[PDB]
Amino acid sequence: MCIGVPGQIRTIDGNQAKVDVCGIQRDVDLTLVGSCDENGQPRVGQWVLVHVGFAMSVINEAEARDTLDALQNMFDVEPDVGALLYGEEK
Repeated sequence: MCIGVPGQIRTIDGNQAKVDVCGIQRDVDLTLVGSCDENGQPRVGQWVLVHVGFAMSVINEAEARDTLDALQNMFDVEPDVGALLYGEEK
């Protein structure tokens, strides 16, 4: 149900987008950031903090990567990371 993880805006459909949360795409509402950049460029390839099904903040690749490295640290230390990643518990 809940979510609070970085991902890449890997595809866009309208106000909704299909953010790859580093393993599978989730439908995410972009109202808080807009589906396009200020210059009208579609946000495809940009990164975003997904929280409760909304774009909490749009972020750069480096910010997402740093956040993911911190976030995974609690469980990447064990093979449980693989059981999660290749499982259906998410």
